[PDB]
Amino acid sequence: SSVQTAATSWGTVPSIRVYTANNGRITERCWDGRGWYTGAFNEPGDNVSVTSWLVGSAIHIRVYASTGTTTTEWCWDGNGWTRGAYTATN
Ligand SMILES: Cc1c(C)c2c3c4c1OP(=O)(O)Oc1c(C)c(C)c5c(c1C4)Cc1c(c(c(C)c(C)c1OP(=O)(O)O5)OP(=O)(O)O2)C3
Ligand SMILES: Cc1c(C)c2c3c4c1OP(=O)(O)Oc1c(C)c(C)c5c(c1C4)Cc1c(c(c(C)c(C)c1OP(=O)(O)O5)OP(=O)(O)O2)C3
Ligand SMILES: OC[C@@]1(O)OC[C@@H](O)[C@@H](O)[C@@H]1O
Ligand SMILES: OC[C@@]1(O)OC[C@@H](O)[C@@H](O)[C@@H]1O
Repeated sequence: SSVQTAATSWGTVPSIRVYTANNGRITERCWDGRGWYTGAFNEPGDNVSVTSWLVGSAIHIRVYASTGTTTTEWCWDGNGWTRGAYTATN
């Protein structure tokens, strides 16, 4: 009935990323100080969570995308989104 979001931020500008699961697809909206724009993330999922951390000034983002009982981790480390090693307890 309602879309599901996850958000993360870094720095003091700040940079913000908001991930929205709608219709089985997760997309990404970005804020870097001058208006919201669309980011490169696009993966299947009904539910989403996110966390991020800085190494110096480089951001690292991990998005956990779930469909059914399957969760896939997606990794941003500065040069494209790549599948992570995450698997669940099951
Ligand atoms: C795709 C999808 C998601 C992501 C859902 C739900 C449903 C869902 O299937 P959908 O095709 O929408 O079928 C439904 C329809 C047509 C109606 C009228 C429903 C529900 C669903 C079931 C139950 C439902 C759900 C909710 C929430 C917050 C409410 C209020 C809520 O009651 P309400 O809106 O009165 O009743 O959780 P949420 O939307 O996050 O999860 C559960
Ligand atoms: C009107 C306007 C233009 C046409 C600019 C720039 C700025 C600008 O002023 P404004 O946007 O008000 O203030 C800024 C704000 C609020 C932020 C957060 C800025 C920048 C500016 C400065 C710096 C900046 C500029 C860039 C580019 C490509 C980047 C990535 C870029 O770093 P960004 O992460 O955005 O940081 O060049 P651009 O051709 O856009 O030139 C330079
Ligand atoms: O500048 C936008 C961008 O490169 O920021 C890092 C990640 O959020 C990417 O998905 C996104 O496209
Ligand atoms: O560099 C990617 C990676 O090693 O980063 C740390 C964890 O997110 C791992 O699952 C992931 O594969």
